[PDB]
Amino acid sequence: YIVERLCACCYEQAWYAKLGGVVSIKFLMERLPLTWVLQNQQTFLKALLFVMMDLTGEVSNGAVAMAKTTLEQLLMRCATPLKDEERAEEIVAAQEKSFHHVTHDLVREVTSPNSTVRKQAMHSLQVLAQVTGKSVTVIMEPHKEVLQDMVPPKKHLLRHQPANAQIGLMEGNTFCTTLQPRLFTMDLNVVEHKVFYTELLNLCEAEDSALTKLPCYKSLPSLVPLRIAALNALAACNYLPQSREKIIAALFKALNSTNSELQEAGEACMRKFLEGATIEVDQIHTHMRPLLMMLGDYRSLTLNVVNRLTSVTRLFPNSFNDKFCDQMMQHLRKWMEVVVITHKGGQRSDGNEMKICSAIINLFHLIPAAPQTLVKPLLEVVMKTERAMLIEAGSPFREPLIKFLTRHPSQTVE
Repeated sequence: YIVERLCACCYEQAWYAKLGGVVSIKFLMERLPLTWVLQNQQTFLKALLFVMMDLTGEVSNGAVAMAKTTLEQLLMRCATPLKDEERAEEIVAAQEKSFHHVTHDLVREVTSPNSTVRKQAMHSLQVLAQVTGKSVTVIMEPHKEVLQDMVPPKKHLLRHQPANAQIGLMEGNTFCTTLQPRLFTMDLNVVEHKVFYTELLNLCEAEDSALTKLPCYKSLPSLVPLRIAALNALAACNYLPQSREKIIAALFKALNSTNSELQEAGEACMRKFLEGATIEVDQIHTHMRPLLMMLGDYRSLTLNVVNRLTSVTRLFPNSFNDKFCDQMMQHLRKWMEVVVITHKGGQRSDGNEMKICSAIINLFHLIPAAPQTLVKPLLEVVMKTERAMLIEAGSPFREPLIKFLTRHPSQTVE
């Protein structure tokens, strides 16, 4: 009755009721013995995860972090292997049964449409596989019966599912297909996987003007998380030779865009994609061609294009050459002259004041093709700008310049 009434507080509406319920659960699992907390771990987990499922979308006072910490403690407690001095026929059986049930419910809630509970379940599975000294797959291999119809959409026309459910399915597919050994192999041969891959490609490659026509996406405020999830799911399929060019094309299209958050998501997915696949300089040039071929005019530069340059350089150091370094130095000199002119004019702040020059300078320390000779012209232009603006302490060019100078200490100090 104690556990019933106390964990029942987790189902009340108010947030303080949930907080008291989780506090009582923590007290019960910390003070009382192991043999008893195991058989109640099912109800404890259910209640303390329903707390999260219900508190999403409303103000709360640290209840989410407290619930996450309590979940971590309960999982590392009940999952801890029993030492030989305490192993017995009843405690071992109770632990095994509680572990089975908890893992079953966790794999069930993994594909839930809520993001917070899904991330919490993923972290719990990871830490549980870490503690038990086993892989996540072998632990989920018996439990994948629940996800036989979840990871494969069964050609359910995901376009009919809501945006949050779609994002949840994408994240579940990414998690289940990115373990040490993959639980489900997206062979891209059955009609189900084929339809799923085609939907992923059309979602991550189409345009917003046509993508917003769907009713499921008509009410979305940003539509960026959906594209991010689509890119993440598409990168997890780096085991299909005959169907790899489209993945690279989509990842590069996402790596060259006029948005910052999506550019970062695309570069992250590419870095994750390169862990299993490889890309030769041929297709690198083929895909970055529209990114280049426009730098001829220094005015064409901007924060987005320099960020894309930085990303493609960080992902492929051997892609750029010394000629590109000289062109970048010329563009930097031009932009520094423009900045000096604008500062002498003293009209008003703009969006091309310092960030562009800082990014262009940082580009050098990431390109290994940058020669030692580039230190002197860069220092000269930096000194010219500093003494034209008379900004010494607040100069934002110090950090990237020092980052580059550290690459050639011999020439620098000389």
